[PDB]
Amino acid sequence: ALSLTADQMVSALLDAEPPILYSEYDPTRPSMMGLLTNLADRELVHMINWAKRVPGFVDLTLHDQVHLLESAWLEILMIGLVWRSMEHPGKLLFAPNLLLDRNQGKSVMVEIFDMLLATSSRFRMMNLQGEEFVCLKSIILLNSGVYTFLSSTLKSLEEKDHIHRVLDKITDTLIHLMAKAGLTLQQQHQRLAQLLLILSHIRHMSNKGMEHLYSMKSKNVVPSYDLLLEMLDAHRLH
Amino acid sequence: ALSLTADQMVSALLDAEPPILYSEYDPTRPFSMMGLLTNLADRELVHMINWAKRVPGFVDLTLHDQVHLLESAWLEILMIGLVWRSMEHPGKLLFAPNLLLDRNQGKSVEGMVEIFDMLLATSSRFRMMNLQGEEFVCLKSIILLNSGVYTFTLKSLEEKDHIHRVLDKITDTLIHLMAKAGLTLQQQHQRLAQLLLILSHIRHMSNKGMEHLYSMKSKNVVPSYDLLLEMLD
Ligand SMILES: C[C@@H]1CCCN1CCOc1ccc([C@@H]2c3ccc(O)cc3CC[C@@H]2c2ccccc2)cc1
Ligand SMILES: C[C@@H]1CCCN1CCOc1ccc([C@@H]2c3ccc(O)cc3CC[C@@H]2c2ccccc2)cc1
Repeated sequence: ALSLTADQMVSALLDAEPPILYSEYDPTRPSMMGLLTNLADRELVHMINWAKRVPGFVDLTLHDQVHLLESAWLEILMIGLVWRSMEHPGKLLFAPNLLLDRNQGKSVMVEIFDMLLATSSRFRMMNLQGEEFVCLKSIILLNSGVYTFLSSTLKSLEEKDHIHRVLDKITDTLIHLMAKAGLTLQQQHQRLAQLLLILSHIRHMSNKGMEHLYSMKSKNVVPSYDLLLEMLDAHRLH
Repeated sequence: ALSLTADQMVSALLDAEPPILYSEYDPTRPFSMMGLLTNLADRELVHMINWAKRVPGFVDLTLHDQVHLLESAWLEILMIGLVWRSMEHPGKLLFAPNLLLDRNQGKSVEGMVEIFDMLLATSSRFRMMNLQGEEFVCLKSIILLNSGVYTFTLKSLEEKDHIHRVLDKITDTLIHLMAKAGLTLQQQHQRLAQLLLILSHIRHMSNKGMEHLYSMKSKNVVPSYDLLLEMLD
């Protein structure tokens, strides 16, 4: 678990990658938020499966797993989107059959389209690599909720220590990747820093986004603890 | 500014540090929490502008871009300051030397104890990491340069490039500090990452806080571009 080598970490993360889903609409017919919501809902099921395959995540309590996903899920959809969109300047590839520019975001939203587009830009600028992307996405999963375990039972302390050890392992892994690519030591820590500072912006976008979903006043429109629990709380019967 | 050594960067940042202000209230009268905190934050902001102008590379930017960066960062910068001076007061927030509050005192306005709890947890994280003063001023400068840089023409391309060069320099500086402290190369990279990942939480806290002040519907409870412009210009 914490015994994995760097290439073992990378391979594990790459293997765990969720699928790219399609928007569900009649391509033979002439709804924006509805399309985006349906897509996100289906992605979330796959995100749970992905999380359970991030090395060290299942070692956590069921409760702490839920807490981490409750905190990170929109950031994770967003970094997924920004990655998919990297090779489509000016557009967001929500799905292979749903490629939108900023003008199409005006039907509701263009404020958060603009933020997403700029992140995609920034990724393009840095020439972000696939192996770097999956590290970052796992870092979001582990880090986003780790400061909000309002708890300090012995168990909670052990949980927080474990999470920071897994995070250290991914740091080592990112550095390894950049060493593997020929970067100098200075280039390595500079790029590590550049990559991690983008995570703050992704946090920001998730907050502006959560702000919309909460403004809708829809009873299901933000995944409840209980929904996330139902989805993570698997049996071993299959 | 891009020609500073790591030690010169650290000296510059340490010298740039704003003063610790006091809360303004009559200490002889019986103990408005929001009013006290707002008055304190208002006065800190003026000193923040002076500090920002002293961060190496900041005044090299256009005045427009200076304003944009402060507009994005100002609440994060107040928050990291608070968390830092609270570090050695477990369970409390040292808003000012004469205003040390625990979470119970945060319950006076609705929606405030949640923000208190987050601030306290960050302070705890700082305590656990044994955060050093030199690291703190690096981090605060990083917030200033980074928070607005993804939400901005050839001039703008040049501005963004400059900002990222200054950020790289502060990264170099943090690593140099950890080197001086004798950490291994592995430990250096791990601690760099741990420090930077806390900045995501501080952003989160700023967003929750901005949400409070916007909810107040007070005419100028969020500092305007033009007020920031006036103080910077
Ligand atoms: C999907 C969630 C899970 C349970 C309830 N359901 C609420 C729907 O929340 C969303 C999440 C993301 C989006 C949009 C989106 C969809 C898929 C994806 O891969 C990325 C994103 C990025 C955010 C985007 C969005 C979010 C808020 C407001 C406008 C657009 C829209 C609605
Ligand atoms: C600060 C700005 C300047 C122009 C308008 N004015 C609005 C008042 O804004 C604030 C900012 C921070 C606070 C609280 C604060 C005070 C001093 C400081 O050094 C640290 C902080 C941390 C945030 C805190 C707060 C913020 C929002 C809601 C509750 C508590 C309160 C009001």
